[PDB]
Amino acid sequence: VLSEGEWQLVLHVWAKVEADVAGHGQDIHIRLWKSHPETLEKHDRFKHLKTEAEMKASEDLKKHGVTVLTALGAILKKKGHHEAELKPLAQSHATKHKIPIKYLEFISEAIIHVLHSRHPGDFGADAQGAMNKALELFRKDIAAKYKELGYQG
Ligand code: HEM
Repeated sequence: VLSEGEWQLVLHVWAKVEADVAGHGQDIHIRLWKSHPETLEKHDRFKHLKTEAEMKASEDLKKHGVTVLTALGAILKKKGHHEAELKPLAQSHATKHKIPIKYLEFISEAIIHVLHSRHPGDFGADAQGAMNKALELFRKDIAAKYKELGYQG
């Protein structure tokens, strides 16, 4: 569990994300796919995007990033009290999309990279550690739900 101070650092940087959710979501996807191209294979639509400029020009991808960050933001704002929000996400990611926990590690890395790239003055070592803990809690709780659903992930 995170301390109150750690949650405040998480939500402080999250407020910066909320100034441009769409742009952050695009950058996170592009960073994830560049670092781990196998993840781009899970999007039947997005996997045919060939260049960074094509990725930025995709309204579908931009909309998807807002959907992703809206879901993650709603979870983070619960400060760990997120079972109701997390359960449907685990259901779809385990049973329909088949997303292994390691891919959630990859997107967590991309999130931290983009947040530090855009907001270094609000995302130093302490805030990075807090965000790392919050995303680790998210992944640990998702992994438990995966197992409950019969998916080892
Ligand atoms: C922070 C982690 C993530 C969050 C909050 C998140 C959230 C979402 C949401 C809200 C949706 C739409 C509703 C649904 O189907 O559940 C979605 C769909 C989907 N997600 Fe994720 N997701 C995450 C990570 C990933 C990763 C790492 C992958 C693949 C490597 C992935 C693959 C997909 C796919 C294939 C879909 C359905 C196709 C689409 O709607 O674009 N997700 N995700």
